[PDB]
Amino acid sequence: LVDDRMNGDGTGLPFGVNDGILGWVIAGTLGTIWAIYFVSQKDLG
Amino acid sequence: ENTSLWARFCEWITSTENRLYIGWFGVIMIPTLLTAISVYIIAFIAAPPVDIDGIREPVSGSLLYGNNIITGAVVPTSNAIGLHFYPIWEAASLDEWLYNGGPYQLVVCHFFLGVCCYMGREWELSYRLGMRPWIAVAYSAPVAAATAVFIIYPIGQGSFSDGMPLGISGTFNFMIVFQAEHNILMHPFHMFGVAGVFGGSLFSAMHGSLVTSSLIRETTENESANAGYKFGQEEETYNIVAAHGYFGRLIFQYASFNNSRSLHFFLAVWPVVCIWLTALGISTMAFNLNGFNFNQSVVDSNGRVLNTWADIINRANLGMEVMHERNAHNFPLDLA
Amino acid sequence: FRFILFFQGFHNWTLNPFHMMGVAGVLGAALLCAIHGATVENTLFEDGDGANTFRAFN
Amino acid sequence: AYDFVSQEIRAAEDPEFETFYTKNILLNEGIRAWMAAQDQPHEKLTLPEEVLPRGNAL
Amino acid sequence: LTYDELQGLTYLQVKGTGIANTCPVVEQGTSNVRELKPGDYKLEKFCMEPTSFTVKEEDAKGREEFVKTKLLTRLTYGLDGMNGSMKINNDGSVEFREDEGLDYAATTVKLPGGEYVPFLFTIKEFDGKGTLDSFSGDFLVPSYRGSTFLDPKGRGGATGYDNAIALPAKADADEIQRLNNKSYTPGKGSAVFSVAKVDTETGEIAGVFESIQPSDTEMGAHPAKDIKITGLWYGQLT
Amino acid sequence: MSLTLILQLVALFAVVAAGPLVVVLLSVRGGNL
Amino acid sequence: KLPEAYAPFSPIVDVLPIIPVLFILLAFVWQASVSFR
Amino acid sequence: MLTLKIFVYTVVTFFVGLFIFGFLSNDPSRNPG
Amino acid sequence: GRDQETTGFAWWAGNARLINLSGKLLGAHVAHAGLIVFWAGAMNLFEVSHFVPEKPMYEQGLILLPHIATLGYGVGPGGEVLDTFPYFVSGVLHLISSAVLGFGGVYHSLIGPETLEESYPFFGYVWKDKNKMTNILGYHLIILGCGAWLLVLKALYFGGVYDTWAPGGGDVRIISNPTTNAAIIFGYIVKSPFGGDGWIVSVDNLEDIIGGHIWIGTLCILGGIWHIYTTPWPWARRAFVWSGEAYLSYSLAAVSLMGFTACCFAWFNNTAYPSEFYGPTGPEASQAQAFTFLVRDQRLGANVASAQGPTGLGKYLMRSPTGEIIFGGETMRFWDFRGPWVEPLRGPSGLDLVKLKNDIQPWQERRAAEYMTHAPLGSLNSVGGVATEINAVNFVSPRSWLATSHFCLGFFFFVGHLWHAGRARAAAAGFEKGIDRVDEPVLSMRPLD
Amino acid sequence: MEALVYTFLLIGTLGIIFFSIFFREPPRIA
Amino acid sequence: MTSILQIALLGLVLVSFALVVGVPVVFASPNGWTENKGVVFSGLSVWFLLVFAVGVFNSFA
Ligand code: CLA
Ligand code: CLA
Ligand code: CLA
Ligand SMILES: CC1=C(/C=C/C(C)=C/C=C/C(C)=C/C=C/C=C(C)/C=C/C=C(C)/C=C/C2=C(C)CCCC2(C)C)C(C)(C)CCC1
Ligand SMILES: CC1=C(/C=C/C(C)=C/C=C/C(C)=C/C=C/C=C(C)/C=C/C=C(C)/C=C/C2=C(C)CCCC2(C)C)C(C)(C)CCC1
Ligand SMILES: [Cl-]
Ligand SMILES: [Cl-]
Ligand SMILES: [Fe+2]
Ligand code: NA
Repeated sequence: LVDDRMNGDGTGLPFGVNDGILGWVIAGTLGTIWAIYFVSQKDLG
Repeated sequence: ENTSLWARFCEWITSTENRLYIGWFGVIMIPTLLTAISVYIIAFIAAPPVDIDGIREPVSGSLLYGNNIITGAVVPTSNAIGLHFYPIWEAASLDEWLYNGGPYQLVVCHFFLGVCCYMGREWELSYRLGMRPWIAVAYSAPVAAATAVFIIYPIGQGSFSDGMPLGISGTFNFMIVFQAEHNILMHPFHMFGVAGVFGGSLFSAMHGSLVTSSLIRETTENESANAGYKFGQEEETYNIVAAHGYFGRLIFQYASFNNSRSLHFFLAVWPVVCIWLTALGISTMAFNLNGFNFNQSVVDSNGRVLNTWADIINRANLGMEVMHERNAHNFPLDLA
Repeated sequence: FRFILFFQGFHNWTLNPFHMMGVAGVLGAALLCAIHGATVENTLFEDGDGANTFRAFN
Repeated sequence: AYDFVSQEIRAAEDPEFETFYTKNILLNEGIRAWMAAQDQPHEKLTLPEEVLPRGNAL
Repeated sequence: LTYDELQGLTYLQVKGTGIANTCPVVEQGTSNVRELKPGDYKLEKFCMEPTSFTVKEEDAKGREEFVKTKLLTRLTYGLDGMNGSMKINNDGSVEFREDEGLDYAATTVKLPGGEYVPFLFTIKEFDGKGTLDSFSGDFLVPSYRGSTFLDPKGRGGATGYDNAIALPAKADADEIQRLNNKSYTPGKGSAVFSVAKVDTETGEIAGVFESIQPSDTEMGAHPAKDIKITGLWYGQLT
Repeated sequence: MSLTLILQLVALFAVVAAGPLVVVLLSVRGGNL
Repeated sequence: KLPEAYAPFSPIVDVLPIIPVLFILLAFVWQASVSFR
Repeated sequence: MLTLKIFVYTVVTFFVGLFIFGFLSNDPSRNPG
Repeated sequence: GRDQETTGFAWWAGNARLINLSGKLLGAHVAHAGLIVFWAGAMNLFEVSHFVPEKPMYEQGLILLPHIATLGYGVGPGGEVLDTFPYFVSGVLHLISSAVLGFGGVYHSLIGPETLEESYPFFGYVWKDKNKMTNILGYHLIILGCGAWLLVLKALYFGGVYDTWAPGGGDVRIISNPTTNAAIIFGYIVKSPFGGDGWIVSVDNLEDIIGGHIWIGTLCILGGIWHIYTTPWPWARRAFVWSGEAYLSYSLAAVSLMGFTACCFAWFNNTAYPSEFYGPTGPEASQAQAFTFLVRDQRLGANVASAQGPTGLGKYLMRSPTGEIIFGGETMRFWDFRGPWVEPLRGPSGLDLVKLKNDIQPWQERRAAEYMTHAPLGSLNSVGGVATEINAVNFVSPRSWLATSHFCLGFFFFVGHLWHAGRARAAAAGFEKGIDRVDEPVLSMRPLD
Repeated sequence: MEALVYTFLLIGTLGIIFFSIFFREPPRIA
Repeated sequence: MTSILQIALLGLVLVSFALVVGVPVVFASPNGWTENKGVVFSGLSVWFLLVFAVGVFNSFA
């Protein structure tokens, strides 16, 4: 090994989320936009 | 209106007062297309050679590496990658990513997303302006063809290396190798596509000439006739009856198309349908279906093969086949 | 088709800028045909009450 | 408009410079060599199989 | 990951992780290499894994120094599956020999300023000698490109043109080196191996190696550049 | 000429004529088409 | 092939599959029968 | 490379969320008719 | 029937006159279903009549018989046809049921009530009664879930299905212990669609397939009940257009996606589409050619491990970008192929040099040669081989037919999503027939865009 | 130097497109 | 029973011909359905009887 790599290619990773930080930022961004929509529009269900 | 910032943002995004219409399809079209444009420009100008065939034989496609506009291209991804996903963060370094043809995959992906969202945006503006929403259906034909030559064919052949290079000479190379490996000229769907583009040219010239000839005299000499028409004329400035009479007398009476609506539907449907057919042909050949193969189909009484023009086409195909990738083949059958 | 492949092999007709301009002209003509047809058929005035918009024309 | 002489000269001097244009030139060469014998019978080209340009294992 | 740990894993648990390119590492051996039992052994499962590539470059002052590079060909630089012989002597003398296996790997590093340097990282027919602490030797370095390889214009040995047919008025001595001078003469490289750990019960050995071999000559077009490759090696005895 | 070919042609003619025959019968009868 | 009892009925089976494409042509015939009303 | 990956993930999630929640915010009522 | 004057739809859109005629619409849908079953039965009978069990199924251009054989029903070890009678039974049954469905469609289309709202309230939808539409969706969803559980039962307690990964050449196995783990089953849908991952197309076990169909059947029944007993949420009302053409457009988009997925499944997957019946895939054929030439040149002395190709990269074996040993040449693009005849030769780090020397069994060689000679390459007129052939072989792989046909269908049904969906939106808003010509929206907007 | 000329020509074409889009003469109704 | 099955199958084919060519005629005819309920019922009943007879004859031989 002469260098460092992600080493994720060709793996069954969900959404490519190898580390939990990616999943957390995905959830945070989606949830923030959802919160804006919910406090502006009306979602109930 | 609503004091909420989100409502203002939605109003601005869907506003029809913008010089260029952003939309909800727009918020995905703009970033993907801008990313693809940036990567394509920087790669076309200055990008190191790419090992397209995976045989450690890099191909130079950028202007900085001794290319002109005609020969320059964004070389497809390395054959070693295959259909594997190759983002920037996957590569160990930018040098490796450039070497293995990552920019091609980046541009192709962001561009496919861009064109899909462009079609959606066409529908969205049609809906916002209160018009019939079928310009996007017509635009689907170029989208179908672009998907076939950038996405579907690599998937069928198992590698992005077989996708059309983002260049001119690369395009010609793609066409020649495609003819070698699939005999596309004899495929009835490239036949329908050729009939479609030739008919598009013919009907465009015919319709434009008829409308220009039927243009009623509202402007005299000493100036261009375009001054006769006004953007708010809200009237037909051409005598449709005379044009229909001319077209009927030219070939044979009762040639139909006395409806402007029927004529324009035919103009819309001929090239669009034929391009749909040729894109489907490209995809089916991507799954190795090929055109007609009438090689040695004519034999004499004793069994000697009597050559046909299909045999000469096959000779040319053999010439292309044994040279298209000189060093990439270790076994007699391509199969890939 | 043989004629076309012969031109590619011997004359390198694809690289010739004049077939380039011809290709651009023909593809642009097809584009204009499709775009004009679709735009006219999708900006029609109502002029009728039937869902068949072809009848609403004199 | 068969060739760009600058690129041909560079490829001749540099045995590792390759573009899609050079690959197209090779394809044209293959087409000519493999179609000449039967496309132009008046030439009476009885080319042995060892002079026809050919890639590897194909 | 020792040999057993690697062997226990299935293909589906290894594909996509880059573990394949890594060579196995002895873990429960002893650093005292003099304790190995003397004899003749059939060295099999011989693997080599580089840890760095440096390219020799001579500056204005003549200071030939090795410059670090950036790899381009991903994880396709590990030699493994090699077989050979090894004679451990009582005093520690070593007669190392390599015969078969995936003993070559074509790689391409990039030099600062944007230089693509390809080379065949190989240890073919390495007939080494020396003590058990460190034994050195020479190995064959085949031509990077085979004879039948065609240059972008169709020139090449065996199958080829031997002429720049794109210039029907230029095939003269100004292009002697590029035309018909496709010299596929094999070169030689030097390597040095040091044994770090030995597991006597398993009979396996591992250590560090340093090798120097010429770069790709591009079928004799341009002079070869010296490549220095350091790394770690593993093997099993008898 | 072949018996299988003869039967194939007979079956083909029957199935082809089935549709136009019922259309014609409904037209002459006056059925609502 | 078909079981030996159904061997004589092979021509009918060889003709059957084309009926679905005959149905659309029948629809066009029916429309023509009513003057494309 | 991890920082680039997380940055791109954030950007893509932001834009896709904008798309999804913009087409939900009473879009069919945004026509002149 | 109807006319244009009373409906506004010309003959070339005549079925559009059935939008608000519930009874005749039911008749038309039942008639088309009868057509589907009739094609199934008739084509199955045609295939069995033209079938010789001596040759492989993919040699004879059969598409339905491989489908039946994958479910068991008269196949021995290695995919050998034992009884052709079950295929005949399936053909006859689908055909007779098609006759019944055709009679029903004719009745509900000609004599049955034109509108079912008055006489039969249970069947009287209104295209905007959201509760009724959800009820219909729930009924048909329950039916789909029952079908999925039917497949599960066939694989579990009714002889199992044809496992191509069984030791040897593959055989009909009774799947016990299906993969009912949530992480494994739902990891496929969130898996990437690119190479090495393949999304759900890369399903390889029969246990995974059966567990997935278990989950899908249970979820479909539960969702059918849920959509039966509930009304769409207020946010759902605003998000969607509620009309018959809108529902048609949603279904068109869904089935276009499903058609693309089926095309890729037929082209790539060899578990649910065993190569014993459908023939080799593209990757399978390429790997088979490389393997056959490797064993040929290995039998003639030589050492394929150290054999260097013209490019200096490896004539028979090389290293995948991750480091796994793989077959050399162009087939390096298909390094992620997995097949029943090549897995025994794979060690932890990919193809094993030792196993490739002596562990190769003759049946693997025979299967590899047969797959190489029957690569999925053909012409429109069914001439086997590359486009440059001698027009002597009559073969096009069934995988190629399935892939091409269902890809064309998927694309056209995507165009259907576009057309029918845009028209649904316009008709709901009111632009379906054209600009108002008295109040154009554009004339009420500020100039310069 | 040829690359410089090609880049200049492409930049000129793109600038012409930009001006024709955002600095067009307004379409005068009637 | 092979010959019996074959003649029964031919009878079923003929009855299917009659039904295919007559049921649309009876349905679309004005007042035809009401006056021909019995005929169509007899046709369908004999058609199904022939189907089941062919099935049992196939089972036997
Ligand atoms: C499988 C495709 C299909 C189906 C199921 C239908 C179904 C239907 N169409 Mg339609 N149509 C189709 C394709 C189809 N169409 C196509 C391709 C076109 C373009 C040409 C049209 C154009 C069209 C128009 C213009 C109209 C319809 C109408 C109708 C409805 C009334 C039918 C009727 O009473 O006519 C009359 C029935 C007859 C004349 C009887 C002859 C046909 C029968 C069914 C014989 C069938 C033969 C078969 C072998 C019988 C088997 C019997 C069984 C016991 C074995 C009906 C529900 C009408 C409508 O809108 O409803 C209000 C209408 O006006 N269609
Ligand atoms: C094909 C069958 C089917 C259909 C047509 C519908 C249709 C509908 N459902 Mg229903 N549902 C179904 C099956 C179905 N459902 C099943 C099997 C279940 C059991 C799990 C449910 C459980 C369910 C609930 C709990 C609810 C609905 C609701 C709804 C309504 C709102 C749809 C919506 O939310 O927009 C679109 C949906 C989304 C934008 C969210 C997407 C969520 C999925 C899981 C994303 C997964 C992505 C993943 C990566 C896969 C990507 C691959 C893909 C490209 C193929 C709608 C009419 C809502 C409703 O109205 O209540 C009655 C609601 O609350 N459904
Ligand atoms: C000309 C029209 C046409 C034709 C001839 C075909 C033909 C075919 N299609 Mg296709 N399709 C079409 C149009 C068409 N399609 C269109 C327009 C679309 C949308 C774009 C699709 C989308 C599509 C998909 C997604 C798939 C097919 C598939 C198939 C193949 C299998 C058919 C099948 O089994 O379906 C399905 C059968 C049913 C729905 C009924 C099954 C009912 C139960 C569950 C059966 C279970 C039996 C049970 C196990 C036995 C009893 C056991 C018991 C004793 C316990 C087949 C050759 C499949 C394929 O092979 O992929 C290539 C596939 O999955 N098609
Ligand atoms: C509505 C309408 C339509 C449609 C229709 C339809 C589509 C119907 C259905 C139909 C159908 C779909 C029917 C079915 C039929 C079938 C049958 C009636 C069957 C029979 C059988 C028999 C008789 C026997 C046979 C046999 C056996 C079983 C064994 C083997 C051999 C044989 C095959 C011989 C149209 C378009 C016209 C238009 C107008 C309206
Ligand atoms: C069976 C089986 C399995 C499993 C499978 C599964 C698990 C499935 C599921 C799947 C799923 C889970 C699916 C889902 C899907 C979803 C979707 C596809 C969605 C879409 C969305 C939409 C369509 C929406 C849109 C919109 C928005 C976004 C905005 C506004 C407007 C609207 C709302 C319209 C396996 C693998 C083992 C294989 C074998 C077999
Ligand atoms: Cl090429
Ligand atoms: Cl190869
Ligand atoms: Fe016009
Ligand atoms: Na070649």
